[PDB]
Amino acid sequence: NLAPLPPHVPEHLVFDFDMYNPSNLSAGVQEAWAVLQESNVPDLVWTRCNGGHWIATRGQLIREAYEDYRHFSSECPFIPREAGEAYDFIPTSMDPPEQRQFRALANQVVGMPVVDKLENRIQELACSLIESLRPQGQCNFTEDYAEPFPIRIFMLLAGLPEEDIPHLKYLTDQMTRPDGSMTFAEAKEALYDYLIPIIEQRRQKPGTDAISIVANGQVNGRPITSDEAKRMCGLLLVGGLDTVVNFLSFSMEFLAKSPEHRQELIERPERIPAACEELLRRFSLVAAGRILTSDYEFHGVQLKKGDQILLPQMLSGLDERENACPMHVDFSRQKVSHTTFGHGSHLCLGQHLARREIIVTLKEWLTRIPDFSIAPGAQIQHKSGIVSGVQALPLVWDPATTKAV
Ligand code: HEM
Ligand SMILES: CC1(C)[C@@H]2CC[C@@]1(C)C(=O)C2
Ligand SMILES: [K+]
Repeated sequence: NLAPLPPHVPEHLVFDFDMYNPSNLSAGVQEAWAVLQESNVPDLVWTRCNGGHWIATRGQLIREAYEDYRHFSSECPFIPREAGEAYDFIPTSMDPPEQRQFRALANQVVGMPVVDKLENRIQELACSLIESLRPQGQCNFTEDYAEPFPIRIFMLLAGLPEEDIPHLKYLTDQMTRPDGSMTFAEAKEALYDYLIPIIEQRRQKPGTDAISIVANGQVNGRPITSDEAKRMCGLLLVGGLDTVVNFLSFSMEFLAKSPEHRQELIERPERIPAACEELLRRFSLVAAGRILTSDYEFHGVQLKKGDQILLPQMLSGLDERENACPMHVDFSRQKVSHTTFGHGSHLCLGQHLARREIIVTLKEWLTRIPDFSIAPGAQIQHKSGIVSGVQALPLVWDPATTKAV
């Protein structure tokens, strides 16, 4: 369970936080992680859980370390070590300088130009899914919307059949919130087993889908290899199937529990983009990290080459030193500070797609189902990992209070 303490780590920095099962999980996952920001907890701690690793607990350190790729490398970006070692996606397992040439290609398939004209289809799917639920007066939000909306958009973009979703979603989840049945390496290899033949098919016969574009792409003017294409497409699948999917459920759970915030967005719909940003701060959900490239003293702590450091994207915006009353949701917050989409050279490329999906969801849901609540007697359970989420979100409403557009 707890790994032996390395010789260079002092006892007074030991805080045995378990990122895959944090002790305060029942309070909400963000709340469970925020225990690391109680006043008695140092800026940088060592946990003996999950093989042993550092955790930066404050936005200042998280930001600094994400900027300093020379000391803090993306070569091994996940805890536990076996996962970070097996992780070879592109561009996320690379540091500058080599990383950068791959970002332009990834931008061609998930960047703003692609969003801007997926626009209509995103809007259409949100409206159709929500209208189908509306007269029922209930739904299981995770399965009925949070999954199918972003995942079907991604499968469309990638030119992949919707009947492949259960398999691909299972595999993706083993990389972020493993159930124990597969190691990271096994889940990754299964994803590659799916992708390799499709990549060769689309290098032989190119389409207009994201996989064809990556597979036939150029990287700073030279052809991408089949291997590189596979390593990029693996990442695109995880972003498509396990990011927005979880975030929408945190947001909708909050709106179900806060009628005042629902009413604010109904009355002042122009605030929806700002609300999206504030929700991205409050219900931030990613916790990746880096590996030390050399011995390095950082904020008075001796780190050794090979040490892993968890740098939770989630924590920066929850830090009271970045945002006053950080657990409070304020759509009028003037400077919404967060690192929800990362920081430094690996800033999320999917963020424009994510914001569109969020904003469309908020607008189109509140237009049709302005009044809803958590199902009677339900206690909402979160789950923690590289990406955190919501296990189930049963919602109810009176259909008489809804509106078919
Ligand atoms: C709420 C939704 C999302 C969040 C919170 C999120 C978060 C992040 C974070 C924290 C990173 C940086 C990881 C690191 O520094 O090691 C990242 C990178 C990336 N994300 Fe997102 N992501 C989201 C949605 C998406 C989607 C929908 C896609 C595409 C379908 C996507 C594609 C990417 C790509 C390609 C990178 C790699 C950038 C690089 O390594 O240079 N993301 N994301
Ligand atoms: C940390 C991430 C959210 C980012 C996009 C998908 C993800 C799980 C990665 O492997 C990089
Ligand atoms: K690796």
